[PDB]
Amino acid sequence: GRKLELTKAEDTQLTKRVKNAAANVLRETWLIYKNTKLVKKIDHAKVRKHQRKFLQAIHQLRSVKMEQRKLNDQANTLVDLAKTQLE
Amino acid sequence: GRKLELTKAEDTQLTKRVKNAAANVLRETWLIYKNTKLVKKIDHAKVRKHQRKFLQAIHQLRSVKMEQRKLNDQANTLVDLAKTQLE
Amino acid sequence: DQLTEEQIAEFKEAFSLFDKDGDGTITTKELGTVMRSLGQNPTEAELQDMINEVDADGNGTIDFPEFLTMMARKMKDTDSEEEIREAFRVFDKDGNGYISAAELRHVMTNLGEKLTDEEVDEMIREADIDGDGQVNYEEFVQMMTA
Amino acid sequence: DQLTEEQIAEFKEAFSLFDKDGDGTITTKELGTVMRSLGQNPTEAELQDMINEVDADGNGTIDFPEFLTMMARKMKDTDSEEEIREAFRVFDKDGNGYISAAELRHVMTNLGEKLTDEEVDEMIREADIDGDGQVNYEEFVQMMTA
Ligand SMILES: NC(=O)Nc1ccccc1
Ligand SMILES: NC(=O)Nc1ccccc1
Ligand SMILES: [Ca+2]
Ligand SMILES: [Ca+2]
Ligand SMILES: [Ca+2]
Ligand SMILES: [Ca+2]
Repeated sequence: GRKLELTKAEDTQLTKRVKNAAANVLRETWLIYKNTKLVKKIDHAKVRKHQRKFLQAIHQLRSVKMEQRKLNDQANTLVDLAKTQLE
Repeated sequence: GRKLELTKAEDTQLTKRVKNAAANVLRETWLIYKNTKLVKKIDHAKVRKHQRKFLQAIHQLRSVKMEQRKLNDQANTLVDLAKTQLE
Repeated sequence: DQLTEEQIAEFKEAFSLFDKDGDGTITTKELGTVMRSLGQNPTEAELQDMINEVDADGNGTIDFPEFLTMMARKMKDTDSEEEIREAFRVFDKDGNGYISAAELRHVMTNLGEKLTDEEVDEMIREADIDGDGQVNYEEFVQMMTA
Repeated sequence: DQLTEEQIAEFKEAFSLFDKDGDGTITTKELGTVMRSLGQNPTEAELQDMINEVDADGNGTIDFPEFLTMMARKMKDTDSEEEIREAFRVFDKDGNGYISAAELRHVMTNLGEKLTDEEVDEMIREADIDGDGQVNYEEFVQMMTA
């Protein structure tokens, strides 16, 4: 039987969070790059601003990714439970 | 400056969940092993029972681990924000 | 993604673990009750996401055919040796790969659902391979998952 | 875990991002407001865990010295190249390593906070290295993180 083995691992709400956050990672990556490498004169208030927006977007995508891992393991809990009936 | 770099990664409530769930992983690992390898006559209702308890405990530890990763990234969001003032 | 006959029947039994009122349909409410009985605490949105993922026709609940179809997708399993080792590591106070027979008995008779002192006797007899009163839990877990 | 003088001063500025009422103390309520302004949604228990981790004296709030001490522990950074590449990959519809200049403009002028069509002009000028109207986003991200 299956003994100690378990299901092997690896929405619209999350999907909107991903597209907006990812677009913002692109936005702030670009604006930080521009403001640190393509200017004669670095404006640090500008860099700080886009650094804050960059970290918020990166951490938003991390949050979605973590929630998907969580959802995936919740589903796998249910599949594992169902598989006990295979014994 | 820091440009596009971010903080590098990697409770009592969680701690109790961990010790109880881990003890139960040990418990059901043992009882499944016993009932599948150290018996003359396998009792499948017994194996099914301990398989259900085993998957619940394993998935409880996964849940704690995921929450700790989440907490860690929430803290890292705050540290990242604080580091914008280094610019 | 192809299931045998015996498995289709076994999974009908499985459906009743979820369909708590037996009305032929699993709802978010029933999945909440089940998940909580398994010591998890999904949010309403997470319950809804778990129904919606396999809710083929969008009527808000999962039928047996939606449930069966889905299982076919996820039949692959993998060994749990490393996860089990990590559970033992929780009790490895000194981080040295060992848990004493005394500490193991203490854990098993006090934490979680617990074992009887007689059941612990049997566990330690198997776990303490060298008869030195110490459990190399990496080796023990390898024995049990072999 | 050792901080310079300029950094101690910069982190006093940082403390005010959190201490929203300026009363010298950061509470779970203030961390909730801040985290939500960053588009996250920590639970009450998570907010409490974040205070408690660095709450040296156990009075329930974080002071500047508790805050400063803590930062010293977490000064190490790491490059974000792969995470940034993965953000671009969200828009790689065909999974082929490319996003067209047209699709990039469409994304950047409609999703998130957005860029002006003029700002997008500048971005694409840099991104479309080969002048072929296509962005190899792995290469572009490597350029920006170099
Ligand atoms: N996503 C998912 O696996 N949902 C589920 C699993 C078992 C029963 C009912 C629903
Ligand atoms: N755990 C943690 O990092 N908490 C925190 C961070 C910044 C400000 C206030 C609290
Ligand atoms: Ca029902
Ligand atoms: Ca349905
Ligand atoms: Ca305050
Ligand atoms: Ca304190």
